[PDB]
Amino acid sequence: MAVNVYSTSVTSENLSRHDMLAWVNDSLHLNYTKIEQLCSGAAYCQFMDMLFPGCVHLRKVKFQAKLEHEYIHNFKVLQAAFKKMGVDKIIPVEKLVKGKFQDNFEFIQWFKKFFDANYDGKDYNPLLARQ
Amino acid sequence: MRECISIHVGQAGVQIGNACWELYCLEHGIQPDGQMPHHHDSFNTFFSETGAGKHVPRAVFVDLEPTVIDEVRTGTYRQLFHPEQLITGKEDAANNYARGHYTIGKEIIDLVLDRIRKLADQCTGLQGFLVFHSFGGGTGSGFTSLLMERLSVDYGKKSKLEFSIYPAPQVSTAVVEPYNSILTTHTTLEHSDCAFMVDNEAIYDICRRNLDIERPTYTNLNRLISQIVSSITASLRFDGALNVDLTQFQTNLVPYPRIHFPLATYAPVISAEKAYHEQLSVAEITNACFEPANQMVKCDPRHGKYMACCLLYRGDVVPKDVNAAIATIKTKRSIQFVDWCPTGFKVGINYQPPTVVPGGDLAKVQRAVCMLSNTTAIAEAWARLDHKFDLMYAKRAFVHWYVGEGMEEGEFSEAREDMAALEKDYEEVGVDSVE
Amino acid sequence: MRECISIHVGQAGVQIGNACWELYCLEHGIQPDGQMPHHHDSFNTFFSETGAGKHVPRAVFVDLEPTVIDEVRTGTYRQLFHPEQLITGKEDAANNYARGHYTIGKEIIDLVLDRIRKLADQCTGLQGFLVFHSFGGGTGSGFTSLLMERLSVDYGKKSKLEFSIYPAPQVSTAVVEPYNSILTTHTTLEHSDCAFMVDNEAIYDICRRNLDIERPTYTNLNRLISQIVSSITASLRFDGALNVDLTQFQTNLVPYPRIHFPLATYAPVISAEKAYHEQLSVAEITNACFEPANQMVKCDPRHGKYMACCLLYRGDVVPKDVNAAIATIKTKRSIQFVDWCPTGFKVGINYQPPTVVPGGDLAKVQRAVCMLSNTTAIAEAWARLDHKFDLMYAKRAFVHWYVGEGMEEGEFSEAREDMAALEKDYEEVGVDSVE
Amino acid sequence: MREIVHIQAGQCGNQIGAKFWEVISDEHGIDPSGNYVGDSDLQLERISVYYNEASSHKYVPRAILVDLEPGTMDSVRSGAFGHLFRPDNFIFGQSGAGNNWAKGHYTEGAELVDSVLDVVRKECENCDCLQGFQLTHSLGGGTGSGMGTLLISKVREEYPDRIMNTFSVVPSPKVSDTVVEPYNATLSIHQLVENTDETYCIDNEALYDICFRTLKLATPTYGDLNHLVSATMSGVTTSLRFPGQLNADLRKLAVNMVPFPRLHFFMPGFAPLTARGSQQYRALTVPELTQQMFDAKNMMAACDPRHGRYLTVATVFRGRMSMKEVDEQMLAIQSKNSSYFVEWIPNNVKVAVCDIPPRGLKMSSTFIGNSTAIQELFKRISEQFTAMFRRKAFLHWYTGEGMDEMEFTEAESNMNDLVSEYQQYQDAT
Amino acid sequence: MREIVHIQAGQCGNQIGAKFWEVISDEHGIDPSGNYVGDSDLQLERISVYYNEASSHKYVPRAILVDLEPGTMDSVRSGAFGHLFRPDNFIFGQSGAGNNWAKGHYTEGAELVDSVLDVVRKECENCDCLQGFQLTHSLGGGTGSGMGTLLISKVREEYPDRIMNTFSVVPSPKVSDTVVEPYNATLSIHQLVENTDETYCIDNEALYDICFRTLKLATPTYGDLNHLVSATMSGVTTSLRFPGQLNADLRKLAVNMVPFPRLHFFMPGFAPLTARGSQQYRALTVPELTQQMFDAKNMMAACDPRHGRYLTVATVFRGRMSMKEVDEQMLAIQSKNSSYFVEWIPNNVKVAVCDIPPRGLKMSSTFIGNSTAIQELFKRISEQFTAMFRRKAFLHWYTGEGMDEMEFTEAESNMNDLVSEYQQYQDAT
Ligand SMILES: Nc1nc2c(ncn2[C@@H]2O[C@H](COP(=O)(O)OP(=O)(O)OP(=O)(O)O)[C@@H](O)[C@H]2O)c(=O)[nH]1
Ligand SMILES: Nc1nc2c(ncn2[C@@H]2O[C@H](COP(=O)(O)OP(=O)(O)OP(=O)(O)O)[C@@H](O)[C@H]2O)c(=O)[nH]1
Ligand SMILES: Nc1nc2c(ncn2[C@@H]2O[C@H](COP(=O)(O)OP(=O)(O)OP(=O)(O)O)[C@@H](O)[C@H]2O)c(=O)[nH]1
Ligand SMILES: Nc1nc2c(ncn2[C@@H]2O[C@H](COP(=O)(O)OP(=O)(O)OP(=O)(O)O)[C@@H](O)[C@H]2O)c(=O)[nH]1
Ligand SMILES: [Mg+2]
Ligand SMILES: [Mg+2]
Ligand SMILES: [Mg+2]
Ligand SMILES: [Mg+2]
Repeated sequence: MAVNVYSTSVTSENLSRHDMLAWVNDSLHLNYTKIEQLCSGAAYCQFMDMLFPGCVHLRKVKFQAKLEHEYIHNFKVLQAAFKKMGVDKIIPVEKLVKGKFQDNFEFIQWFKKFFDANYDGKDYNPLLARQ
Repeated sequence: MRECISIHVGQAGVQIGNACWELYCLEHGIQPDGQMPHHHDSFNTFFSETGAGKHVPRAVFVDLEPTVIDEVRTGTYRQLFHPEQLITGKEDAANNYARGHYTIGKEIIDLVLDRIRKLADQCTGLQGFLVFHSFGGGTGSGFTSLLMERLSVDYGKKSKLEFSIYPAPQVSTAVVEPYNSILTTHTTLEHSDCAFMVDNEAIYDICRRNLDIERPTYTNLNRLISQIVSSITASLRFDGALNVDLTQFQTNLVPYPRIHFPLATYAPVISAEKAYHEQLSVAEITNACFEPANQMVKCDPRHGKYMACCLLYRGDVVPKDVNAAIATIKTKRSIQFVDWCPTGFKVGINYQPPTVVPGGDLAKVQRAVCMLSNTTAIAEAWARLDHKFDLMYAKRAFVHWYVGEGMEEGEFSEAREDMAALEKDYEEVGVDSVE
Repeated sequence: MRECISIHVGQAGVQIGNACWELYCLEHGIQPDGQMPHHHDSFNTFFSETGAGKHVPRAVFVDLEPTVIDEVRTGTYRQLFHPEQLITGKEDAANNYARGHYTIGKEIIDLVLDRIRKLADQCTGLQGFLVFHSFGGGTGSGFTSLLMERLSVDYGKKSKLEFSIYPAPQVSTAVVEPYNSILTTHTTLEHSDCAFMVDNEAIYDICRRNLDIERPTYTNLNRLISQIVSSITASLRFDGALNVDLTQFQTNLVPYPRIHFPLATYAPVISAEKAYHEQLSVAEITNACFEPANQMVKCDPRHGKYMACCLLYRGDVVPKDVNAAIATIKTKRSIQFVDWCPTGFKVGINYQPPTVVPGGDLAKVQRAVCMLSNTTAIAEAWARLDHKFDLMYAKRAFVHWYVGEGMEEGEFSEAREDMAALEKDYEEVGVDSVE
Repeated sequence: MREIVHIQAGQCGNQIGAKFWEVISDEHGIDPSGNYVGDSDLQLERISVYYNEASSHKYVPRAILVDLEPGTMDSVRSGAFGHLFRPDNFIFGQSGAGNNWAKGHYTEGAELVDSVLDVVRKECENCDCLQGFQLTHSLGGGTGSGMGTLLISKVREEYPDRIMNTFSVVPSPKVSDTVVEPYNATLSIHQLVENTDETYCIDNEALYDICFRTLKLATPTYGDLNHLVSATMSGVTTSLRFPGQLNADLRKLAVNMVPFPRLHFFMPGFAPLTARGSQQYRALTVPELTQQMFDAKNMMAACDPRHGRYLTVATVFRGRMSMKEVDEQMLAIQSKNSSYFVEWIPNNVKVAVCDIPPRGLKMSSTFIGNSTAIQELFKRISEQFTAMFRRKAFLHWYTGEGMDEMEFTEAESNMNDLVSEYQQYQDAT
Repeated sequence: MREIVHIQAGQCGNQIGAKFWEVISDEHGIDPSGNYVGDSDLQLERISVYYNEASSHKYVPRAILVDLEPGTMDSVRSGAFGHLFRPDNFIFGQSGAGNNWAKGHYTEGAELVDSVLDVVRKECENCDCLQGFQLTHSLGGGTGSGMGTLLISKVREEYPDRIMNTFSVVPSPKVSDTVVEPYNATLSIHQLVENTDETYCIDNEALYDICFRTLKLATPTYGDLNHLVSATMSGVTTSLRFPGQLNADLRKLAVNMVPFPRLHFFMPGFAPLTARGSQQYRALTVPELTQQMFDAKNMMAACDPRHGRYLTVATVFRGRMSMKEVDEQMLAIQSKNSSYFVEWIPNNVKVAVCDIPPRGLKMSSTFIGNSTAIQELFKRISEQFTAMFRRKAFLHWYTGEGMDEMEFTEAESNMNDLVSEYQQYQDAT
């Protein structure tokens, strides 16, 4: 089981756009330059693996997705991981895949709050996990 | 030019067939007396046309108890059916599979086969058989197994679709239902190309909720099932922008030899009052037909993973919005497919809007959808039936009746082991595996 | 192209909603049945146009007791609403916050969310939800706190405007009003973008003095409140020289996340006979709307300082005299602003003169003003309510009803300190700061 | 098609039988003279099942009435509704069996049984496709039990592959009508169990309580008592006589109700049962029929089911109804009352619906329940028999009419054996 | 929807109940024969709450009349308006309780409750969604207090999450109708406080004062008294029966009127009350309706509020009225009469408005006030009981039917405990 958190209007808690990208890059040791590049969902699937060991078959996802049809399959795995841990946030997959700033920024804003709630401070090397 | 024949076995089969043939006569514009006042031929596929203007259906009503067949004979559709086709016995099977398959059913099987053979030789482009039968009923189950064996022996490879009635998890009318259902599943698991599965409790709930009727007698359930059957056959009966056939259904829906138990759903099922305040768009009718509570078998597909889906739209349907809605549905969160079926939708479109029977509960609609889903959630129903059978058989109840009517306990043991093997195969195929 | 849905909860919401939706049909020329005899669309933002010429509103009427919803069903607006939208329970919350939020409300919350999602997915450019709920009631407070928690999770960042009904200072229909109001504000504080405050006591005086009516039943008050609601969304449905949207209201009135409690005001409000002897210029209705006696909440703005305002004219209004009139208002010494808000006015002009419902008290007017002042003077209302709650809770009166229905004594203390946090938050920023 | 042969033995069988054919004739609209006077053609669709066609549209019944004394026969012949029975079937003896087993089964019954079997065989050959036999008798008297058992054994030999029902009248627990009850009952039940298919055990004073309280009748005569038995005895048959939305017959009921060959002793029931005065304040609907049917108070046997468990239960509804509620409420009844239901028989309810309501009623029902509570009924009878037999009382002429003490040894042992299995399955897990 | 089950015990409960169903039938336009004859369709919108729909559109009340003697039942059955009750509900004993606690709670009441409970359960099962029970009885008699208490305890054990109201007739101070009044009253209240929700004490001579002075009636029989009581017992539940601007129900009243579990004893009121002669000189308007309610002269309990303070007060208006005067004047009443109002409960008034006026009046009202002056009623009863118990008078009649002197120790101790809390809260700051 996992704990949930909502996000409607909070002050002094939302982070800047520049800082959000630094946190994603620092946690997984990669070179995302734009936040809108997070349309792939490869980083999103890795986040669930870090939060809860197992619960996601990381072999199913692929990090070399470049097409519209390829983007969706990555999110379908994340859909099953959300159900298994019992979270109840509906991913608007029809809107993230277009790779626009609006929808991609709101989802990571919610995911940052979810990350802090279910983090026990464990650390590992994603490089060996990715390969 | 293409002909498929229908065999209705038992009281449930006969009543469902009565409703279905009323619907067909309404659809093709045939008067009850057989005369008449896309369409031209159409009725040639079902109604054989005799010397005069009269049309006679290609139906074979068979039963052992004569009450319901006499009721049909004296019913309003008396001049339509060929009197030789209606085959009746003298005493019923009395919910005894042994009696309906071994003792009694062997005394009329030859006549039934003779009538089937005459009807088949009458036609020239025979396509398949449609068998309307229940599962709990003794005569239904026994004669269905006997007919499957005989037809498979006679005609080698033809489509043989069935429209069964699965016993409800809680609602029950008989007591030997587990024995009958287990036996029939073990016997006819091998001789069936594709069996569509329908439960009475789910149809009760659908009629109560969506259509909002508090007095849903068996007529309404029969009408709904008849609508589903007509939607399946409309591709053969009528032209369309993208046609499908019985072989297409069979090929696209059965991935493995044992896993051929899909479940059906129809949409939209709304009353007359609620019709005006609804817009009835292709996307929303797809969503409603794919909604979990609209499924006509008492099982939630959310508990399992889909394996194959067949959508059939009929009416004023545009393939662009059809394909847009299907893409949205695939993107949705509730639908989760198996890893080895990257493509999981077969789509058919028909140009004939559905017709409405007079006095019926449903309202006129310009768009209709029939959904046939082969999934994994049926494993829970198989397991529940197996548990009921095991609980009853642990101390040999009614086995004295079954053995006295020419059977042995070895048959029960073999049926049990076959059902266990089928459940194990279903679960193993549905579950994911590495590499 | 722009859609916003409205949820009416409790008797207060339904009774207000019955009067409000009567106004929209008049504005867009929609007959009560649904047919019809700036306009090209207009009604698409509220009325979803179905297959025929009929239009059905985008409303969700939810209540626990079936007494008042049934009145709407049998009322003159019987054919308008979608029959599925009118959701009813079995027994009311009985002025108990715990019953309408923990025990009874939970059994119907899932059904309501089902209809919300069906209407939201039908629309394409959804902006926000309009919630018409009271404060003193059980289902209008306990249940409406459940909807905010559920709605916010499903839709992340959307506008959520509440048109509440503050309990009056002296007039009091119920006796556990302090218990219900204190609990609701602490729960829905974090899930409301902008809540408009309206008090029944202040409207009685406005109808008695300005309108000169000595028989102000609840029908008369709801007509006057409904005009405020229409002017808020009058810019979406009609063109104008300077348009505003639902988001612009939210960004211009809320300096801090906790401080989002403005109070409405309408002008002009005159009877039929007094209308002729008044010239009704733009420079005076702006003055009229700023008088301390015309404010719709029983609190004098003279005791506090304004933080932000929002004017909304409509009709034969020319922007030159609008800006001239506001300049004279600013230099008047009765109106005083806060230091850290050098700019304190937002304007919006529309070309649609307000319409009048037949039999209404208000006369035909070519100009109208709706004022949304976010002022510090509302801090007095919080202090008065907190005084009542602290008085009765010290000896633990009426608590045994709340505790026994799925609550804890500890939960009361958390809601008490939260209102104390808001009370000094409201003052510490309205008061000046050094440097 | 599927004709049923009716056999009546003893005074109770004739008195019950005389009232029975009053109801059937009313159902099919047959005048007492014997000619059809009905209106709807549905009645004549299946008239051969009970009645028999004759010249000039006569409909004499397929009944055989047999008794050892002319007192009962003379009453039905001279009385009303006696002009339609065929006089050939009126077989009667000379002197009564005298409430004796041997005088009804060995000595006096020997000559009468040969004559009856010739009439039965003649009726059976006239049949098109025989369905089964129906026999109404008493387990306490001599003529009703002495030959009814003899008839059962002889008929069973001739037609082994048939289903026959025995609507016996179980002796009363409180007051015994005849002094030597246990000797006649115990020697009879040991015979019924061997070669019968299903017996509908009913009780006398259990009908007294039902008629006095529920029906609110101050003076229950045997005419009103036998009327109650007639309704429940024609409900079980009416499924095959009339078209229905879920048909049933004698064989279908037996398969569901009889899990084991020995366990075929049932408890009937009927609903609705209302007084003449109180019928105007009840809404005739399915929800109240099932409640009235399932309570232990409205049961026609001197047995309270709360001390036992329902093995299997079947309800044969009548009239016109919607089967959403017919099977919705039985699910509710089963779940709420799951304590008194066996655990190793899932979904133990069989339901059938007809389409022709009984005369003067919108809807009705008949409830047949195979329950464990019958265990105590045989325990009480065996208890009385054991005490009487130990002292060697009243058998100085049972042995004197052919029988012997050796015969009693198996009869008591079989009865005690049967109640051991009946009780054992109640506690089985 | 939200049906209410009505239970009447004792002679007073039957006599009050007989006049009660006269008012309800008049309100809904139900003919004495039991068929609807009304004109406005609004009455039939909510008819299932009190009445029950039966066959042929005949309506039967949901009432259960029970008494230990056949004297009261015979009068209501043979008299007028006795053709609509269901005869099954007419439950009665054979011998009266004899104005005894034990004879109505242990000895004679034991047999009746088993039969009554089955009728209650049958009625509740027929219900769609139960709302609560209503009981009208007496606190001085034997069967009205004896069995009424037993009925309360048995029903409470089966339906714990339900709200039920007891409209007891409290004993009168100056004149005692039965000699041993305190023994029955004290032993009853100790039971009501435990397992009842909300109770309206109604006095007898306070009704004499109202009828003689306000209504100006020289010879008030029991028909005129029971008519006065019925208006209050119909005005309470009229909010959920008819549409209104500000609705209320049974549950809403209980939440507002009962601050603490033990403090649920109320005092009713009615207005307007005018004679036939003086009705033409007063204009019916809200200003005088509220004035007639709050004065101590117009109250149904013989306890002057000027000696105490109103904890909380309700007011259920009827008819058509402007909502301004409804809220405008209650504030004026509160400010002017602030001396007799509790200080730690601000805005202690609850108001509801209906939209259907009572028969033959433009508008009316009903006033329910949970005051502190009830304390003086319990002090008087406890004082009488303590003095009588000290001499051990009449006690050897209660001990002979099961009870003992040990049971009395808590009954008097509980009553003294309850009046201690009632006093302490009046003076609490
Ligand atoms: N959907 C549907 N099912 C029916 C209908 N009529 C009967 N049934 C099913 O049929 C089952 C009863 O067994 P049947 O197949 O009718 O057997 P039968 O025709 O009576 O013949 P026997 O087996 O010899 O008794 C019940 O469990 C029902 O579920 C019907 O009209 N519609
Ligand atoms: N402005 C306005 N307020 C109303 C109206 N009707 C009721 N109210 C308010 O509603 C409050 C009554 O409680 P509600 O919110 O209606 O509670 P409810 O809807 O009856 O549901 P419950 O609390 O369970 O009884 C009163 O204090 C009034 O202030 C109305 O017609 N107009
Ligand atoms: N249902 C019903 N049962 C009856 C009636 N009359 C008698 N009985 C029962 O049937 C039994 C009658 O005895 P029978 O078996 O007919 O014996 P019999 O006719 O007197 O001839 P013998 O045995 O030789 O004395 C009695 O024990 C009664 O319990 C009746 O009118 N209706
Ligand atoms: N309001 C009202 N009260 C009455 C009326 N008649 C009697 N009472 C009161 O009710 C009490 C009657 O005693 P019950 O409780 O009915 O006792 P009972 O029915 O006579 O039966 P027993 O207790 O055995 O004597 C008396 O003490 C009266 O105070 C009446 O007509 N109207
Ligand atoms: Mg059959
Ligand atoms: Mg309410
Ligand atoms: Mg005799
Ligand atoms: Mg008395």
